[PDB]
Order: sequence, then structure tokens, then C-alpha cells
Amino acid sequence: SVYDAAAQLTADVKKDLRDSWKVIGSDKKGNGVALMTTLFADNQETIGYFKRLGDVSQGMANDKLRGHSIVLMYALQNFIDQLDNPDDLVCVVEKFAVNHITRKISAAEFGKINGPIKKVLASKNFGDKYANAWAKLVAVVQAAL
Amino acid sequence: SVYDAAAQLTADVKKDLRDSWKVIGSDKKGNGVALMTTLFADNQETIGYFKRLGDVSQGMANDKLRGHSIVLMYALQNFIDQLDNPDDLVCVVEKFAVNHITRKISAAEFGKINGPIKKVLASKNFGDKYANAWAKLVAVVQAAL
Ligand code: HEM
Ligand code: HEM
Repeated sequence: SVYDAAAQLTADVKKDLRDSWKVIGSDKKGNGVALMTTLFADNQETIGYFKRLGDVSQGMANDKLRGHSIVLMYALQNFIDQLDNPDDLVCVVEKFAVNHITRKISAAEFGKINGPIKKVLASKNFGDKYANAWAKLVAVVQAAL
Repeated sequence: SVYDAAAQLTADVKKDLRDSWKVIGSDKKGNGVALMTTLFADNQETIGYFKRLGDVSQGMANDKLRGHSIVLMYALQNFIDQLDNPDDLVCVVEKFAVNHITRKISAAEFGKINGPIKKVLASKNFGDKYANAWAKLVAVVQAAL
């Protein structure tokens, strides 16, 4: 269940998530847009899903992409803040899962974000240990999709 | 226009917003659910818009309402963090405006949250000065609806 996946994030996984988030979550505009542009660059097939944001090649200058990228980073902030209470983490994961289920985003397609996350972490010198920790948090949302 | 409403957030208004947020933002789950149940109790005609959350009378016990309420408080957190830069505050305001425009929520109906906000601030011993500061930030979202 989502709860099982949540309940299995360990003390050192939560430590790696919090420690990397202190750095990548400090600049939400910069790192949020960096995440979205790496998604569109490496996975060009997803661009069509983001038609509401207009022309995503514009990057930072596209006001709708910048607004979306900041709000996504607050969704991750929320996740990081609920780590010690699985019941609260589960009801916010399920709320964001419904936002993607209505856009017909499958668990497999949602997991395409792991590549971008790994790349943004690597730019701040957080290696594979941290990327693996973040893949465990993404898998909690995948359990809901 | 959003940009003029944004220009109304002067140095003193920004200070009052930050100073009261430091208190109500410390308990996102508690105050978030409090805001929503006060909206439904005082403005019963709005409950129909929230049919996805099921029985909102249950409050904190209703997992969908709790998930919704925590996320709403991170939208407010987001607005407070963008007060330094009006261009970033306006693109996140417009993102949340579209979430309500699709739900057929008018500027007048969105304004019904001011009663709830004043009551929650009042229980924390933040009076009308602070309620009026928050009404000015709510007016930026109203301007985009
Ligand atoms: C770390 C992972 C992710 C998080 C936390 C996340 C978060 C968000 C948030 C908060 C929204 C706004 C929801 C709304 O207001 O309706 C959103 C929208 C969306 N997301 Fe994600 N998302 C993630 C990954 C993905 C991935 C990998 C895809 C697709 C392959 C995806 C596709 C979408 C789509 C299509 C929208 C709607 C865009 C629009 O029209 O505004 N998301 N996402
Ligand atoms: C401080 C003011 C408010 C803020 C920051 C706010 C924020 C939000 C956020 C972040 C969402 C989630 C969007 C999504 O994922 O689709 C939401 C949903 C919603 N809001 Fe608000 N909101 C506010 C006031 C109101 C008011 C006063 C009304 C109506 C009288 C309203 C009606 C709705 C509705 C109908 C939904 C959809 C609930 C659902 O089915 O999931 N909001 N709001």
C-alpha cells in the first residue's frame, strides 16, 4: 500500500533526504526549473503533457513554467516535512497522486523524474546514495499511481 | 490587475504577514484544517465545490480534507516566500488562480476565505491589523480570478 512504502523509509534514508534537501530546496526557483528542463531535454515525449505551460524551451523566462516549477518544489518540501509521520505523508502523497491520475500519468511515467533528480543532485555533488534515497521517496508516490 | 494588487504589499504589510505566518505556519495541519472547517461552518453554501473530499464534517479525521489542508498551507507558505520578488509572487498566484478558475470559483467566492483567516488569527491573538494584512495578500489572488 502507499503506507507500506512510506513506512519503509528508514532513519538513514530520511537523513539523506533531509541533508540533500537543505541544499537543493534552498533555491526552489532555480532548481525547480532545472528539474523541469532536464525532464523535457532527456524525455522529449513528455513535453506534450505540459501544453498549458506554453513554450517550455523558454525556461526561466516562461512565467507559467517558473510558477509550476516553484509549486512542484513546495510539493517536495511538504514531503520532506512529513517524513516522520507516515499518516500525514500518505494523505499528501495521495492528494498529489490524484493530480497526476487525472492527467493519466502512470507509475512508470512518474518514475521518469528520477533521471532529472539524479542530475540536479549530482550538480550539487550529491551522488548515487542520495539519488537512491530520492528514488525511494518517488516510489511512495508510484505506490499511489 | 495582479501587478497593481501586488504593488499594494508595502513594507509594513509584508512585515505583518511574515510575523503572523511565523505563528500560524508552525502548525500547518492544525491551522489548515481549522481554516477549512471554519469556511464550511460559516459558509455552508461553498461545501458543494469540495465534493471530492467526501464528508468534510469529519474534519481532521477525513484524510482527504487533511491532505488538502496541509497543501493549502504550503500554498500560503509559498506566497510568503515570494514577497521579496513581485514577478515570482505573480507567477505562483496565477498558477493557483488557474486551479480555482477551472473549479468555477469567482473572485467574490474566493474572498469568503477572509472570514476564516481573521477567526484563526484571532484565536492566536493576532487582531484586525493582521487580518487586514492577509486580506491584501488574498486580494492579489482575487485580482487574477
Ligand atoms: C518529483 C515528482 C513530481 C512532483 C512532486 C509533481 C508535482 C506536480 C504538481 C504539484 C503539479 C500541479 C498540480 C495541479 O495544480 O494540477 C503537477 C502537475 C503536473 N505534473 Fe507533476 N509532479 C512530478 C512529476 C511529474 C512527472 C514525471 C510527470 C510526467 C511524466 C508529471 C506530469 C504532470 C502534469 C501533466 C501536470 C499538469 C501540468 C499542468 O497542466 O499544469 N509530473 N505536478
Ligand atoms: C487562502 C485561499 C486559498 C488558497 C491558497 C487555496 C489553495 C488551494 C490549493 C493549493 C488547492 C489544490 C489545487 C489542486 O490540486 O487542484 C485548492 C483547491 C480547491 N480550492 Fe482553494 N484555496 C483557497 C481558497 C479557496 C476558497 C475560498 C474556495 C472556494 C469558496 C476554494 C475552492 C477550491 C476548490 C473547489 C478546490 C478543489 C478541491 C478538490 O476537489 O480537490 N479555495 N485550493
